[PDB]
Amino acid sequence: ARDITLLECVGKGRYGEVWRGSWQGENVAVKIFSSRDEKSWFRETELYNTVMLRHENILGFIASDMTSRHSSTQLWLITHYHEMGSLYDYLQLTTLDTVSCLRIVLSIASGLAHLHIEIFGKPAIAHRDLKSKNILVKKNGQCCIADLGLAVMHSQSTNQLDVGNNPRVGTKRYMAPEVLDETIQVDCFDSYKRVDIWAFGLVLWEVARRMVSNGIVEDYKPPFYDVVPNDPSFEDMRKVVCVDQQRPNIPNRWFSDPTLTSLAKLMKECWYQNPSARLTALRIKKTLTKID
Amino acid sequence: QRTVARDITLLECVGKGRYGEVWRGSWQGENVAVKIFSSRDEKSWFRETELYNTVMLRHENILGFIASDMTSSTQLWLITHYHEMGSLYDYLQLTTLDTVSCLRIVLSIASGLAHLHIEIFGGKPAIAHRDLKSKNILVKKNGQCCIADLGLAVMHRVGTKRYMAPEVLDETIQVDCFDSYKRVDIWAFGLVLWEVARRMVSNGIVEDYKPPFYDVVPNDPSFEDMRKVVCVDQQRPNIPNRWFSDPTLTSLAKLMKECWYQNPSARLTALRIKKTLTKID
Ligand SMILES: COc1cc(-c2cncc(-c3ccc(C4CCN(C)CC4)cc3)c2C)cc(OC)c1OC
Ligand SMILES: COc1cc(-c2cncc(-c3ccc(C4CCN(C)CC4)cc3)c2C)cc(OC)c1OC
Ligand SMILES: COc1cc(-c2cncc(-c3ccc(C4CCN(C)CC4)cc3)c2C)cc(OC)c1OC
Ligand SMILES: COc1cc(-c2cncc(-c3ccc(C4CCN(C)CC4)cc3)c2C)cc(OC)c1OC
Repeated sequence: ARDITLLECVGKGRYGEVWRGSWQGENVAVKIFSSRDEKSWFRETELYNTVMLRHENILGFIASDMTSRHSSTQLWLITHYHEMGSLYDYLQLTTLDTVSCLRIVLSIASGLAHLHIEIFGKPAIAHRDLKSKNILVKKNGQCCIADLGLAVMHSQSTNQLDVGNNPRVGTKRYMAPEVLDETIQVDCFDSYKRVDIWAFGLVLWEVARRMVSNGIVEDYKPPFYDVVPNDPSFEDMRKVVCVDQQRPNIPNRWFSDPTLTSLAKLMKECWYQNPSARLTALRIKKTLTKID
Repeated sequence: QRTVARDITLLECVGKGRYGEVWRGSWQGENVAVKIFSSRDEKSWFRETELYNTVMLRHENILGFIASDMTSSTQLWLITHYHEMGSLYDYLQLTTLDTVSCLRIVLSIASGLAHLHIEIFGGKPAIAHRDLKSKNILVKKNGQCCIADLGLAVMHRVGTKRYMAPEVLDETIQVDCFDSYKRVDIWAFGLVLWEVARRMVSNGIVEDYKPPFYDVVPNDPSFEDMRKVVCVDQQRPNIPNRWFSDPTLTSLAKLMKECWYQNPSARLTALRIKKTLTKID
């Protein structure tokens, strides 16, 4: 049974479209890529061939297809479906308690450490476009990371670095200083893990804002909402992050709450301009496991 | 908002080997060919899929792409048009040719190969096949052939040893020059032309089907077996006396010799082979 019914569009953008569909009686998500993003479809397909990629905090693969008749080509990725949508969607109109906030951020840290750490199997993987729209919320209150179209793979065992062929760059708002100033060391796998850590810090900030303490919570805002235009350019982001050395502000009410005080410390250790100074995904996971 | 019928019935296995399996299958009442990749040959699915993701080749003498499917182990399928007559290798075992059929076969292969080789601007990158042989050519009902298997193809697993050019066997191939890969294909084309020409009847005479170098290497030749024949002794396939009574086989012997020069830069181009074949008969 291979047949799929497309039922409703849950997303349309430059990337193409995502549909909720039905397959063997279950909801599935069906991404139809834009022709402009053909290199992402192939990269994501290479990533999902990985033996041991499957993980509770990585979006589960079902199938990938490239189909063509005559001069047109369709590119399909079929995954498990998450009715609750993306973390971006979820944070807009939900506040969190301590337990739910830590469950979300530990789950993301768990998925990211799973990507970053080689299994001797699965190569080490850097995501390169981590952000709240590329994280889905599951009914158990954990998240899963999505969109492996820009991912970098590395094997320490065979000294192989696979940066792939994709002129796509990460989401501008979430780019690390070394991406925005284009000094990043492109032939160095660790460089790409460190870009993920920067973006993780920004996602931590977005989530923490939505955790209630002492009857106070912040409204949902995207990173750098206060310092860049609504639809920021590459240069707008370079200005604030690299020229102005800006980082998201920590609300002072966080310092009254031990959990938010711990998270503020953890997101600052993701935001060093010096990429070597940033925490590892494993260290972040261990720290969040210790926090209550 | 719409049904996507992806179910492909696998009806009969038409090929099994180190590559995996090929099946005749059915989609929506329509025959398709389904190549199911072995783990051994997984990189061939990725290379061909990357090529078709870059350029959707469409040509009467190139096997028609339908789909690349990956299903979670991982199953990798390549789906193409189905040619019920099977491969040129299969076809030549039993079938003899007349002048018209022989020329139609070899001009159709040259047409496909020139299409791969040529860069078109606005179009397609230049493509070298890197495993051209009679098992990678399918026969169509209209008497033309199509070139199959772009799993080793390069745009601008090793080739089948029996068909490797001398510069591949002696490792002198100029790997920095894309033209080097075009010249390796032309060598293999000349061996295919010899295989076909042997089956063309003239004056009541035909040769039995044999693969290239059948009389000078073992059934399953080593790399070294091939290097000694092709590079050290500089042997070439035998041209039988009987061909020189037949004007078509006389022209085809000249053509195949111009594909087999030791110096890769002396070999004819696919475009010049086409021009030569349009002036025979
Ligand atoms: C993969 O292969 C096969 C596919 C199909 C098939 C099935 N549904 C829809 C389509 C289709 C419709 C419309 C467009 C275009 C039309 C113009 N513009 C508006 C952009 C969109 C593209 C595609 C096709 C091509 C049929 C086949 O055989 C009959 C195939 O071959 C086995
Ligand atoms: C990020 O990337 C991928 C995501 C998905 C995916 C999987 N489950 C659920 C969804 C979803 C459902 C529903 C909403 C709602 C949100 C609020 N409002 C009601 C509008 C709609 C949002 C999101 C998506 C988008 C599939 C993908 O590929 C098949 C993705 O690409 C890898
Ligand atoms: C995912 O997988 C397989 C799919 C198919 C297949 C089956 N029905 C219809 C289609 C179809 C084609 C094209 C459109 C177009 C229409 C307009 N345009 C602007 C957007 C999209 C829609 C639908 C396809 C591609 C066949 C398969 O096997 C032969 C598949 O598996 C490999
Ligand atoms: C070379 O490579 C590929 C070839 C094909 C392919 C396409 N049409 C038809 C065939 C075929 C059908 C039938 C027979 C035989 C069966 C027994 N009978 C006694 C004579 C006839 C042989 C061959 C094949 C093998 C598909 C591929 O991929 C999907 C290939 O790989 C790219």
